[PDB]
Amino acid sequence: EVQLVQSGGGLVQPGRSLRLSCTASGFTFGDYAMSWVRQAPGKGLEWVGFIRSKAYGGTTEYAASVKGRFTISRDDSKSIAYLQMNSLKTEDTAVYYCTRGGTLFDYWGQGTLVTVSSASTKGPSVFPLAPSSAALGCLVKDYFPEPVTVSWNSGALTSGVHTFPAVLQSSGLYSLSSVVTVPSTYICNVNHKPSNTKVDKKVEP
Amino acid sequence: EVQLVQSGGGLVQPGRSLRLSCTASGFTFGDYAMSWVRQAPGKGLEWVGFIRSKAYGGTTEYAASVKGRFTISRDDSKSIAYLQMNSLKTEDTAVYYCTRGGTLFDYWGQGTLVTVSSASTKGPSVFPLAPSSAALGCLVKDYFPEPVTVSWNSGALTSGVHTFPAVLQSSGLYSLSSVVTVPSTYICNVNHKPSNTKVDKKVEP
Amino acid sequence: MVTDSEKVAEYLRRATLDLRAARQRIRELESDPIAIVSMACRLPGGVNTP
Amino acid sequence: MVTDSEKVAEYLRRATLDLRAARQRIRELESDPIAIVSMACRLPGGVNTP
Amino acid sequence: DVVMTQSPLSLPVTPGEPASISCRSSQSLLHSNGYNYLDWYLQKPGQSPQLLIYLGSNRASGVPDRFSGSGSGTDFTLKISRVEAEDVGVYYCMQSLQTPRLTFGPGTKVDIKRTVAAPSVFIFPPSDEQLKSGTASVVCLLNNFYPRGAKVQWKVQSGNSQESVTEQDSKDSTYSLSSTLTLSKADYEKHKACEVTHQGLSSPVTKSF
Amino acid sequence: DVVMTQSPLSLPVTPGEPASISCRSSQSLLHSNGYNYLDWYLQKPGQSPQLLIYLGSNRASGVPDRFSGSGSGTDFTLKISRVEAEDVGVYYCMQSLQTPRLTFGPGTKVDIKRTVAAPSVFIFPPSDEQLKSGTASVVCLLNNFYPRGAKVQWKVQSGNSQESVTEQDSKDSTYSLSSTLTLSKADYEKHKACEVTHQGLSSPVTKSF
Repeated sequence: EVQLVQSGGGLVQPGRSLRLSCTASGFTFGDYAMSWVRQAPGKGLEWVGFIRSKAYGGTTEYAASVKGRFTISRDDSKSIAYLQMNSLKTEDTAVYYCTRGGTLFDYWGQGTLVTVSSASTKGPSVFPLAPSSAALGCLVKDYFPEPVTVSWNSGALTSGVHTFPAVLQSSGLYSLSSVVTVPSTYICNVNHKPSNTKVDKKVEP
Repeated sequence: EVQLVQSGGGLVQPGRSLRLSCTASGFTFGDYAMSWVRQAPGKGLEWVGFIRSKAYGGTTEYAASVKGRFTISRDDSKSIAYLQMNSLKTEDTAVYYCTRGGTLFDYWGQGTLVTVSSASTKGPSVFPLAPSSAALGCLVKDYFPEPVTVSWNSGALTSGVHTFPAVLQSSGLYSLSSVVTVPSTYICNVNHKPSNTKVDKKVEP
Repeated sequence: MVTDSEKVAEYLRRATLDLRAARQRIRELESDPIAIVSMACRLPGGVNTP
Repeated sequence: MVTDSEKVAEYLRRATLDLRAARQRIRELESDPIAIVSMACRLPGGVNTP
Repeated sequence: DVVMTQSPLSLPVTPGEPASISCRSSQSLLHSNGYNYLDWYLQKPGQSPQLLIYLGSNRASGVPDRFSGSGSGTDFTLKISRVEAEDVGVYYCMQSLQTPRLTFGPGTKVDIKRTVAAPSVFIFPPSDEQLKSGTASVVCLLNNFYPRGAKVQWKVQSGNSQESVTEQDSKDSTYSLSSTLTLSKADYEKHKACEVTHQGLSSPVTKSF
Repeated sequence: DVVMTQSPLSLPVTPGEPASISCRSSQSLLHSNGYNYLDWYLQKPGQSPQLLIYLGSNRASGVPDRFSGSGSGTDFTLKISRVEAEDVGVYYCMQSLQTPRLTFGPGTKVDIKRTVAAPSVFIFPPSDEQLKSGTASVVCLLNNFYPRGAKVQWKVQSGNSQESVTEQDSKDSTYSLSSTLTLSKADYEKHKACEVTHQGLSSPVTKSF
């Protein structure tokens, strides 16, 4: 069966380089144009570039925002398409998809997250969101990199819980908040593996 | 299932007119260009003309040999394609095929024989082809129209028999010959329905 | 003469009709509806017709 | 930018691949080869293996 | 002379029942070869995009046959004969007359139909543990509403708030939102609320310290 | 600038075994869209033509899958994996780069392979019943030969003979031919034979009154 297996991304600093790969199996890679498409967190899909098959000249095209920084190449013997990314910028942060086809995108890779940041690893700070007069939560602020997990009462309370997508602050550090509803014994358990940080905090007025 | 049912041909005199029809069933006739192709007896297939579907303008094209004498039309309500043939000439004698498609001829009618001749109905003359020293036959000469059948010994002898395709002579009358091989009691039975003519003839030196 | 688009229309039509016939064939082999055209029976108490 | 022929190549390819997959599916349902992977037996005279 | 498509911004659907997504282009997509150069894609949440329909009405092998497409010229429809819950996500109609396509556009956000519900709003103040640091985070929560599109304004403001939204809940089929206003402990002491809007509300709603 | 195809004139085949028909065009048939505009047709004896292969290598629904096509540019092959006896007839390769096609051409005549056989020649003289009429028919028969292509000449001549050939015999797989020289009883008395050729003969063959 057709497979497009993507690798090679991760965390990178501004100005530096990364090469993404898409390793194809189960079809004749050399007969297809291959395209790259990216999706910034919570945004739409933006075309990055594509490379033609040898049958049509093997040439590339690029979005104006990446032209002169990114280049696409292919190895038809190994069945790999590459995205070489130089001079990376924070707004290049995105999930990068490889897809078969230059016009009809009939099979897509699983995506590769590329995060461009100059930030250092940093454990979060937890702060309570307490009531007064049926809803409380925790604020998990100022950490890097993602992710951070949040349970309540060591996974005993799930009903009414809403853990929100992290947001990236102007400082380069992430922050999310978890909340739950109950009227009228309430701890949020926050776990940030990359800095080996664990925290429990009680919420009351 | 797809069907193309042809009708409307037969015998016609030079200078006169015939309209052939091709009645389609089992597909959307109005979506296809329709073509006419003809085959003179014992010869190759010659393109006569075609008509486009309404989606491409409904217009026609014609071989130079029939242009100004033949016209193609279509009735998309009845699913019929027509070949109107005027000013017919002897060399128009042929089996006329209707086919679906203007470029790809993916389904063909069964064909309609059109014979252009000024000849009158005429029973054949039979004459023997006798040996001297293992092969004999009959010559069935000067009849119109086709066909004429030939058995030997009222269908008792079949082995070694070869009844030949009729040939059209410069006079406008047909002639065939039947033969059979036997060494060292031999009659050919010739039947020409159109003139109600039957004949048996003995072959010996 | 026929343009390139007019010829492509006929070829692509044949390919999609080939596909349609193949898909119909799959669905017949897998899930063609089956008519019950009649019934008959012998059951207790003289129940000898449906 | 991609020409009209380059785009047609991709669409027609998808249609012929769809057809090929459908035809393969038909042939599996109708005539897929079946492996005999093993055998066993009890037969007269103590013939208790193949 | 750039060729764009537009589809509805959102479309609630009901499993068991049909759904239709319309698409309009700025220019006919009908080619001389007889086909409309319009393809349909779907991106399910947390998944990569996938092809559904190509050249207007052709269904790619492996796509469920409850999906079909039709239309011609400038007007197109993706039809789902009977929606399944797994069909939620973002649908995109993409023209192929003019290439490259620089963006897929906003697409049509398909989610589970339910009765409108208004946001149960809450305001939380900065903690004292945080004020000891040197910065103040005040949160305004809009819980369990439908459909998406709840807006928030602050009045202690612009350029110092960030918002986040959940995915549609698997149980009640609603969304929740959190906004977070951020100022320094300085600028915070120098004053002494959040205004919500939403279609499920009779009129705007405020919550102050 | 007219685009022609050529295929072999004849091709004996053996049921049970493969067969290949080659095709060469005067010009590449490869289009920018990647396909070769070359279709294959078959006309069985006494039947109408039928499509086999389109755009070089696509087999139309309902055609037996023992037929395939390949090639590119100017060189193409129709392959039959295992010939059946029902496959005899005339095969045509037809380019579609340039339209209309005015003719299908001579095509490739496929018939049943067998060992060469020479024509058993016979000459028959005009009957007396016919001479009483006023015309003279003298027949020269070439019986059971293979392959087709037996030629006949007369020497009592040109423009006063007609020939006819059978289809390949269902039993022995050979052909037979009849030529018929026609002159008036006048021009017939004014003289007092037929020369055959054929590959199965060592040298030409004559038969005189």
